Amino acid sequence: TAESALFVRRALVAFLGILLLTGVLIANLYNLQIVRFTDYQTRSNENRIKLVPIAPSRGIIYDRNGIPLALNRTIYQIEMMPEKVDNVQQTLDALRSVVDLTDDDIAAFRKERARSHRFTSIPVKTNLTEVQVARFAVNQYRFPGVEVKGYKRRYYPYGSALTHVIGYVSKINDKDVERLNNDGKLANYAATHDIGKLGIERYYEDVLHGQTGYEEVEVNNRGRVIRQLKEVPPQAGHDIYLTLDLKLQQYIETLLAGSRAAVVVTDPRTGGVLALVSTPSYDPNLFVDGISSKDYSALLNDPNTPLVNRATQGVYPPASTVKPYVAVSALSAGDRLSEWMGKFGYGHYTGIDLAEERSGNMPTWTATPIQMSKALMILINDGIVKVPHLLMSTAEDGKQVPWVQPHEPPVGDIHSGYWELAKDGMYGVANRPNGTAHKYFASAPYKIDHKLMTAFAPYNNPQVAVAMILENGGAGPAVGTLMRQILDHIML
Amino acid sequence: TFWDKVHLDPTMLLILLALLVYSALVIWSASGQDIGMMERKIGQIAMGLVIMVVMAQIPPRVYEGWAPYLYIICIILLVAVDAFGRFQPSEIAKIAVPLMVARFINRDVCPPSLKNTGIALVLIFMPTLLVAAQPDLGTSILVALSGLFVLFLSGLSWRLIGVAVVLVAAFIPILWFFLMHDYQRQRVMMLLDPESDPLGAGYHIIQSKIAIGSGGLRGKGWLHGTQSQLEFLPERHTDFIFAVLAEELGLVGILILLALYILLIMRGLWIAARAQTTFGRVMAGGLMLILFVYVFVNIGMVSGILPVVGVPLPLVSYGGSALIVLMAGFGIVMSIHTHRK
Repeated sequence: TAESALFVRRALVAFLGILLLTGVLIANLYNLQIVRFTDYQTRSNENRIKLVPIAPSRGIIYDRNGIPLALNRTIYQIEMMPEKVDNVQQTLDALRSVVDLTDDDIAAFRKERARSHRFTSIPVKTNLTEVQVARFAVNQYRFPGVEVKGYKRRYYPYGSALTHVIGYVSKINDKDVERLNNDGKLANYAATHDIGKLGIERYYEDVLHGQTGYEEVEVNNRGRVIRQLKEVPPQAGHDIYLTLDLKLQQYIETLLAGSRAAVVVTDPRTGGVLALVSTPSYDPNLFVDGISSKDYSALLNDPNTPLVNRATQGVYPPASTVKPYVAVSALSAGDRLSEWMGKFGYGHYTGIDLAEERSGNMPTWTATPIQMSKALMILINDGIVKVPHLLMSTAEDGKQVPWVQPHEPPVGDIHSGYWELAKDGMYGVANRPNGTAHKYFASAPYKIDHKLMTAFAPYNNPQVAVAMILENGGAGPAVGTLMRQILDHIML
Repeated sequence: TFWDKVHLDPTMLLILLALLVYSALVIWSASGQDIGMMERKIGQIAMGLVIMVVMAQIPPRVYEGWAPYLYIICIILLVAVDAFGRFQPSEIAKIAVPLMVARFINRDVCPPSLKNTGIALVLIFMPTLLVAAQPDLGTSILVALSGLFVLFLSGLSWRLIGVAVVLVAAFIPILWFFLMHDYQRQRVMMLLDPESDPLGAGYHIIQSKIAIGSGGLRGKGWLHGTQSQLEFLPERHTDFIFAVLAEELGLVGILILLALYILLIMRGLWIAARAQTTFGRVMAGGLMLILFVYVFVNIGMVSGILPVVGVPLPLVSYGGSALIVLMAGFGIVMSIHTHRK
């Protein structure tokens, strides 16, 4: 009948279609495994061709002057394959006898023996010394599957100097793994083991990390790259140039010492943050090189709370620091003040280059130091808004591009004398006997319980604006003198 | 006249037995010589044979009569599973929607009526595709294509097919220009390009490509015995069982497997073209074409061309549901072939 012929024709068409698809598949396979025959090129079966990820050279964070701030050195580790070891206990004892491996290291290895997904690498020792590396190298052949390897772990030469600002990179745990899975970022993060948990390492984590490389390397025994065939170069993280003056950072920290506190110096003209300071600033290298549970717990319960970056997490009442802005609002309007402050930046994220920033509360009062920095910046600029950015530039084709400020509705009208009124009031407070801060800046050749204070030295065309907090009063002299020599050092 | 008395097709049964034996050997290779997994796979094969034989007995007229009820219960339970946030019933969907579609076609004029019948069939389709795509997209494509083949074989007008093709090919560039917003288009490229973005979704596909390249030559590569390197890609026994097959059998193993799969398809279509009632004429065609969709989708997966999708290789893998549903389809086909008048 008609239906029989119609079905026969339609089935023949479908059969031809599936034959063409089969031809496509067979052509794929012929190209993939016949023409591309060198995909094995493996003379000895024991060799593998594992697709080794290539961690990219993480961007070195510089500062305004240009000197490096956080570096990347080669730290050596003891590595082995659990599934290619003749006897775990004998090998562990041999390690104890050649590199003075401690029983705590054995316990950590066993914890990770199960924690770390099977069929992969497992570390045992950290911060391996050069002598230990030499001993292992000279007696390497006497171990089943143990190999030493150097992995670039972020080094902070100035250490406790910039730890909250620059940040620290710590091990990727299951929570970070699933977080990146949510964003489909495991591809770019397979190689790296340490990933930023705070500081610039986090906010510019993607900027400072970049695309991670990969390679199809035919590794023989001991996991040695010997027949590298395909490898996409790793996009080295762009070397962010912070708006930082490391010398000023060191000076502020040295004059701070025990006094717990935070200092957010800035430059209204360009919008940068000259110096971001937090007192405790736990050593960052501890987190990079396998921080143990004991030390991390000690830090967590430490009364000084080193883990808190007082520049952003520190949400403290500005107290008298808000007087210029309330004055400006009043002059611009003959709870509207809440709306005006929200426009200034209080009660909202400031756009600072720190993802770990607490917005704070705007009663309808706790504002972070960077929030006061932004408010002062707007005050200097006569209402023009500039984000308190820390990224002065980055690496591009030209290797340097200035950070472009995102224009947003400036508060009020620029051509109004109200802003100058607030500036003059602050200048008089800082340079008149009736003012409280006069004693701290009387001798300046150029015009200029928590204890906070913010000011800008060069009244005529200011080039540096500061806002800082002295937590619980610190331990040194009054904050005024501190800012006095800070300003003195800023431009001599 | 014994096989017809039992209501089984000798040729399909023989080819399927050969393919099942080959699958058993491949799983032995891919199971790490695991005795328990091999025992479970043999049990699954036996259950599949039993269900195939049982389904080959009930007459096709009963299939036509009960297709509305089977389809209704399948839709109800798909609505249930999509609700509540048991066993993934997509197999029931991809064995049922072709039945309902073939019945509806059989109850109409010889070729389907343009936008009078084809619209009704597509409307039957859409609830099934929506329910089977809401949790995951993989099985949804199979559920659609399975019965889209039935519609295509029923005589769906070439005018409608061409109009739809032209409209989609004109809408794609519009999607490629107006709806090319950066991250949507980037995600589309990522999904379309599996081998791209290594170390992530493409990590296992690239490992599979390295596996197939290694010992994949026409020289058979290293043969059987797990004399291979295939634990780099996990689940080597369920989805990338084709990767294991390639790396442990060369190109010849792949060619033999594909030859068996195409032989099964040809026999199924050959006995479908002989079916008397149009319902059985188109049901068998739909079943065979969806089987080939399985084969092609999985082999493209492993060879690294199609996007990421969870379509297990037909009846060569670890897993009962896919095996039993394919076996049930083959049983339906043999019943159609043998019951005849």
